[PDB]
Amino acid sequence: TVIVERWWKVPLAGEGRKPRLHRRHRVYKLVEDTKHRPKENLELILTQSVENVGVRGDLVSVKKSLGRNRLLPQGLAVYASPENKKLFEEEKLLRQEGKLEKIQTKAGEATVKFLKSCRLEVGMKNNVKWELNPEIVARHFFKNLGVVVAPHTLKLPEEPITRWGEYWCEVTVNGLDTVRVPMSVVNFEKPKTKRYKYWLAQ
Amino acid sequence: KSKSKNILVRMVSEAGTGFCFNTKRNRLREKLTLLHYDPVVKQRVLFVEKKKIRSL
Amino acid sequence: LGQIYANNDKLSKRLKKVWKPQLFEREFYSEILDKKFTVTVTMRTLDLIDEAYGLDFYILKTPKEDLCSKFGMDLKRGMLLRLAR
Amino acid sequence: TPDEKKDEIEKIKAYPYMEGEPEDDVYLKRLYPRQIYEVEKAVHLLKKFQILDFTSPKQSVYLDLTLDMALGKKKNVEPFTSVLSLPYPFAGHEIKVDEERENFLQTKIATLDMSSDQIAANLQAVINEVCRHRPLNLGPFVVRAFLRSSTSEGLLLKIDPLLP
RNA sequence: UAGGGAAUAGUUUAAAAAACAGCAGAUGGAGGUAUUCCUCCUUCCCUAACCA
RNA sequence: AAUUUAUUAAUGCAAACAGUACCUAACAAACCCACAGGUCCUAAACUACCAAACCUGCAUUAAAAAUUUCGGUUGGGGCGACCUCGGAGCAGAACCCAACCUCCGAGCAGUACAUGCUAAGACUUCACCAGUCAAAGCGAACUACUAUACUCAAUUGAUCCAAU
RNA sequence: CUGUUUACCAAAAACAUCACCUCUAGCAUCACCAGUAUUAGAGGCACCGCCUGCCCAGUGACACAUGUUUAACGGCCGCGGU
RNA sequence: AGCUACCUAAGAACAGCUAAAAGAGCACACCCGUCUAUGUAGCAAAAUAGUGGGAAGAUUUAUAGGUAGAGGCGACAAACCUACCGAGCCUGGUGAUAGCUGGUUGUCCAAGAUAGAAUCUUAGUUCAACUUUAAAUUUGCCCACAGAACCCUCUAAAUCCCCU
RNA sequence: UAGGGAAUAGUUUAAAAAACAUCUGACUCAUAUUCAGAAGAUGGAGGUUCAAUUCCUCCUUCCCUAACCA
Ligand SMILES: [K+]
Ligand SMILES: [K+]
Ligand SMILES: [K+]
Ligand SMILES: [K+]
Ligand SMILES: [K+]
Ligand SMILES: [K+]
Ligand SMILES: [Mg+2]
Ligand SMILES: [Mg+2]
Ligand SMILES: [Mg+2]
Ligand SMILES: [Mg+2]
Ligand SMILES: [Mg+2]
Ligand SMILES: [Mg+2]
Ligand SMILES: [Mg+2]
Ligand SMILES: [Mg+2]
Ligand SMILES: [Mg+2]
Ligand SMILES: [Mg+2]
Ligand SMILES: [Mg+2]
Ligand SMILES: [Mg+2]
Ligand SMILES: [Mg+2]
Ligand SMILES: [Mg+2]
Ligand SMILES: [Mg+2]
Ligand SMILES: [Mg+2]
Ligand SMILES: [Mg+2]
Ligand SMILES: [Mg+2]
Ligand SMILES: [Mg+2]
Ligand SMILES: [Mg+2]
Ligand SMILES: [Mg+2]
Ligand SMILES: [Mg+2]
Ligand SMILES: [Mg+2]
Ligand SMILES: [Mg+2]
Ligand SMILES: [Mg+2]
Ligand SMILES: [Mg+2]
Ligand SMILES: [Mg+2]
Repeated sequence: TVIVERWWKVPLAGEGRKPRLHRRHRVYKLVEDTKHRPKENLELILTQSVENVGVRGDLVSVKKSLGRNRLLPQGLAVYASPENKKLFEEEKLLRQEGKLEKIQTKAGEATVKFLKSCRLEVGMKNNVKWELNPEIVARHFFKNLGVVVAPHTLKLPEEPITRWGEYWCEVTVNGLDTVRVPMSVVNFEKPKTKRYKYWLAQ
Repeated sequence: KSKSKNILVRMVSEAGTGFCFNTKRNRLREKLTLLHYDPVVKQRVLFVEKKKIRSL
Repeated sequence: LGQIYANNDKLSKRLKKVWKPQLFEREFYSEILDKKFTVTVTMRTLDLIDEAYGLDFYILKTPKEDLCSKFGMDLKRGMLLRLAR
Repeated sequence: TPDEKKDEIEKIKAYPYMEGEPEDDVYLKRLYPRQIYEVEKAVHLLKKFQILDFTSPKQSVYLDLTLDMALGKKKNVEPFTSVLSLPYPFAGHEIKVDEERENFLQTKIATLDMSSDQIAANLQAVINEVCRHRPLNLGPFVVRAFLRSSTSEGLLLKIDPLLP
């Protein structure tokens, strides 16, 4: 919106009277064009689960283009009005204590989707005798797949692994969803050697 | 117009009174320090050149 | 529709100047009317609709002198008639 | 202040960081900022990694320090080598400088078997040692600090308390 | 005029060396704790002025 | 010629508008490991690209135009010359006195740093504006300085406005 | 060359003109055009015949790394002696 | 745009002779308007008489339509756009403005002529000067001595001041 | 009649230097070319400045421009 102001002073009209406008009062100067202002975010309450924005009941501040052109038209979000805030607030109490089941957080769904379609390369050194335990296996998620896994969540095949081979790790994300990832135990190769060996070669 | 010899400078009192007076000096000479009467303190005090006002 | 001084200096020429709003064609949905409308709007209109929490609230809340639209006033009558009946 | 050098200093300051593990038990590293801080915990953790990733009990802790070695004035300070022995010299030690002059200094601190307290003391000595080049309060001299073993990733220490 | 920046042998560069010009040759000048820290002045550049 | 780019066209930015990808140069000197490879002497940190047009706003450059003006003196006008200030003759002796009359100059410089303040009475370029000289007094200097409104002929520019 | 012009003081050597040349444009549903570079438009010059020499420093235009371009605006020399 | 410039739609006219091909020649109708005289409030706000250019073509012409003044149209004559186009006409703004010219209406008496300054000013203004009216109270004019410069060639006629 | 510009060695230029011409030598059988040497100048007059081609002024010679409107 163009905001303008007059160069020339308008004389006071007084109570109950209209200002007397000379032709000189049509000369304007541009105070501000509000399209160039820094953009502010739109506060919405999510109804379904969006891939990156959040999960149902989460107050999300999104770009006005995203909320207006995608979430609100498609029903993915609703306005964070006093009424809508109360409706969703009541639901969050029932989920915590009532019959309504608890649901993954925004990050939890992202990890589950990644954990559904990923394979862990648990590189183990040949020289030293090694036994695979939740703590050691947990370390490899961080290094290889980039997932930060709590040691307790991991459930190993429960058969001691001391030989290169294939097994299965059952990961539980936040205690609700249990994912079984393929496990590929391989001879450990240092980062520099592995990248030069294959990534550079091919 | 092109010719240029002297300059006008502001001499400021060293007494802290803020009293100033303008004097003419040669452009190629060193900054002036003068003993001049300061009305605020009502006696002659040292004045030191601070700024050049214009070219004379 | 107004005038400006060139280079914002009153001692310069006075020129005619028209400032036009940036217009956008957008689709809106009315809950009371259960219909979608393709309306040409401004970014201010979108902001006002967001502050009202929907098109229906904006149409019903906004007085005639602020709507500045015959189409908007017809939507108001439509929504009000459905609520009244 | 060349744009690139100063802009990176602004950018590196921008990198987010957080305190404490997030609520989620299992979370992708990308989804949350850097977390592990305390210098004591960091040394203890680096020992933990050594056990999990089978490697030598004694390893060189190559602390890399992103020390604002520039922006004293709009004129930037220059790289020198203030040499001082640490309280417990590992089995004077030179504070070498970057070749690209991006302000990161690779300076070994201690062997992995060195006790956390001794490594912590070795850390503090370097903090004063590095600021020796520009120990002015005019321009902040330290931004980030990554305590990495030879065969481990760098950990973002909470160096702010130890700076002065 | 305003600030910003700059000044090495006659000339142009380097960290007291080479190259050209004609074995000579230099750290614009002054002051202070030394081309390399700071300050004032000269010359020049840059950028913006030069309205009334 | 001065002023201007509203308008038209181009370009830039903002505005508006979808998403596609996230990064590799070892090497054992010693030792281990049947291999394939590992231990030590670092294996960190770190995201890039990126939405064509139309429309709107702000700039820049063009095009094409718009508004307005084109000083005076002058043995007619034009051309040439001249336009303010001071000294001399014309104007012989209080003042004043012209010509595109006769001659010569000025648009500073130098020394001070009380060229500080204040105040009777006067002069005055024929108006006004501006300009000029000053006792006493205050404060200084001073009992060696033709010391007290500096030498000097002209040596110069109103109001508004701008800088501070 | 036929033609054209100042109706009402100029009919001409002025304009147009066949011809020659320069410039711009790779394309469709209202001119150009229901056309498509042997085309269309913007100009110069003035059939034909012999010709149209030198110059891109300046201005303009074009082009970008220098630069290119006069049938674009235009220009195309002295002084002394034998 | 009933004139005229150019254009659009659909019409019309062009004998005779030569050549038979023609923006070809001679020459009617027809179009134009070279030269001379006449005419000049005329027959005519552009004509008449004779003489001339063209006359199958870029020809002439009837009808309806189109382009409109910051414009149109133009084989550029600054042509033509309703008798007067360097840009039409009408109405309105409008009682435009004019330092310029012209004009300014009964009787009678009285006082009344003039240094200069500034000015895009020298065809005008404003300030001085002069002039007019009313009022105040006190000298005005004419002038005796004495008095007002040296430098420099006219040792000028005079002036200034001034009681009586 | 009015206005602007110019004057440098014998010649033509430069900001007191080059080029030739002139004179001297060498090379050639001799001449030229060439090589090595040498000399020579700030139109005139007046003035400022310690110092004036380089700051001004008048004159001479020459060049260029203008000399119109009814
Ligand atoms: K006369
Ligand atoms: K004719
Ligand atoms: K050219
Ligand atoms: K018509
Ligand atoms: K008259
Ligand atoms: K006048
Ligand atoms: Mg003028
Ligand atoms: Mg005149
Ligand atoms: Mg005359
Ligand atoms: Mg003249
Ligand atoms: Mg007077
Ligand atoms: Mg006194
Ligand atoms: Mg005629
Ligand atoms: Mg005709
Ligand atoms: Mg005729
Ligand atoms: Mg012709
Ligand atoms: Mg020809
Ligand atoms: Mg030619
Ligand atoms: Mg002869
Ligand atoms: Mg017609
Ligand atoms: Mg037709
Ligand atoms: Mg016939
Ligand atoms: Mg014929
Ligand atoms: Mg014929
Ligand atoms: Mg015609
Ligand atoms: Mg003509
Ligand atoms: Mg003409
Ligand atoms: Mg008419
Ligand atoms: Mg009148
Ligand atoms: Mg009388
Ligand atoms: Mg004036
Ligand atoms: Mg007069
Ligand atoms: Mg008397």
